[PDB]
Amino acid sequence: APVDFTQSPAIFFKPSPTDAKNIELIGHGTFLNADHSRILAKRAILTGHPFRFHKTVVTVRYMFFR
Amino acid sequence: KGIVLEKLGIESKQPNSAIRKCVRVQLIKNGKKVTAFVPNDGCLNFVD
Amino acid sequence: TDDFRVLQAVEQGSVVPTPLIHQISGSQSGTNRAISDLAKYNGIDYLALKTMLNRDYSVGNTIGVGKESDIYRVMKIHRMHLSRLAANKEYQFMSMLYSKGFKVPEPFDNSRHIVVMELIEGYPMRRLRKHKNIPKLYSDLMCFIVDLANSGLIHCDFNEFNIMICGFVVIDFPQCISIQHQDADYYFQRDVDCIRRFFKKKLKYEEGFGDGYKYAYPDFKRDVKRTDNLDELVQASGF
RNA sequence: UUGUAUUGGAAUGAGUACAAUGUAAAUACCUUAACGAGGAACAAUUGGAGGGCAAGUCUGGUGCCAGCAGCCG
RNA sequence: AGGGCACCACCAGGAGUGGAGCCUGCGGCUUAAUUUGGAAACUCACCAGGUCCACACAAUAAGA
Repeated sequence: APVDFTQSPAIFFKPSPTDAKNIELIGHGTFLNADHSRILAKRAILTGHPFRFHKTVVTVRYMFFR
Repeated sequence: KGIVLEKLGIESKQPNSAIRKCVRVQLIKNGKKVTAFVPNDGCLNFVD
Repeated sequence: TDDFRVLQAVEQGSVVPTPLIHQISGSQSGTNRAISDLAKYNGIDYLALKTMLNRDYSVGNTIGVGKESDIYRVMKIHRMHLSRLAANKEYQFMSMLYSKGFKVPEPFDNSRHIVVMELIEGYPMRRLRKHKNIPKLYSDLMCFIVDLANSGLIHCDFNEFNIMICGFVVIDFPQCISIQHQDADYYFQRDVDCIRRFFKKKLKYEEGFGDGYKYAYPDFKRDVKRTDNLDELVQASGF
């Protein structure tokens, strides 16, 4: 978005013409900074079932199929 | 009474380990500059 | 690795009390990143590898194991304090010889009682049976002993267990001694006799030495002329 | 005769109010006809529970961080 | 620091092992698996492919 150099307060809403004031208020906050070095990582989780147990190894099912 | 200049974190003395939240303040009646602690955790969001 | 390197570098400050981990080492994040890596005789081995891992690009594979050292393009590791000393003696001793014309494996690096060397192509001499030109080979093993004696050193056990296949190369130098030692001739004649036995028994063979040269095989009081005194750079034995 | 929980009549002012009293004239206090309790919702808070210093081996969460802490922690 | 003890320490020695071929245990490699740490079936725990098998509501039976 465009930059603001005054750290203005911020209000967040979504339009909703069914409402008596046509607006749905969601939250509030503040403009912090411009910073491209912010890295966001999306994350996925695979999961599996351990089912046989030995003193130094475990074997796992259903996480993979080939 | 004073005016808030900027927001700071202060590293605690050893052996404790924490970054504690403080502000720089200029006193209205003197112009002298001071650092103050902000109690109660998330309360730092109330000051700017 | 600075959180681990300093964790080792502080270890010279000496048991070890718990407060040494709080104020002997250098803070937020630093007091946690050590656990984040640290959570995943032995430690001075399992972690001490880190120096090579940083300064040295393949982990390779296992190759050999021995009573006092283990072996894994080839890496050698010694077996709490003295192990760092032994490695340093070996590294500089080899390095020194290789700077002369001697046919030994080239050293590349040494750190923290770990040494890295060239990997030899050949196969052990003890199972050689059919070399296409044994007469020149006999000559050149003999001449090699003369060179070392000139430079000031006597191998203790110059025999087929430590020669690999002039195409030969000599692979280790346990318990070498200087030419000044009181028993120098007695060990010298063993090496000559040991090499003669092999060529007679298996190969049937029996300026140079042997046939085509005017002197049969070297002798301790011949062709030894104190050329280089390399036994002073490493005080091998006998001052 | 003492505890713990289903049920019943009694008692009263906070408040509102005709009147009189009070007062320079008033407001309020004292007095009083009528009205005014069943989660009597006509619902007491402010700080604490390691020690100093009265009072929890209770139960869920969290990750030396957020935090607590006059001092020892 | 001293002092004492021991052929899992030495001294005087014996038989040796380490070098050859083969048997066997462990690690590593390979593999669908070479299970885990006196094995041809079973043992068996491993691999490939096959059969077979609660309680509480609504419908059903003199043939469930």
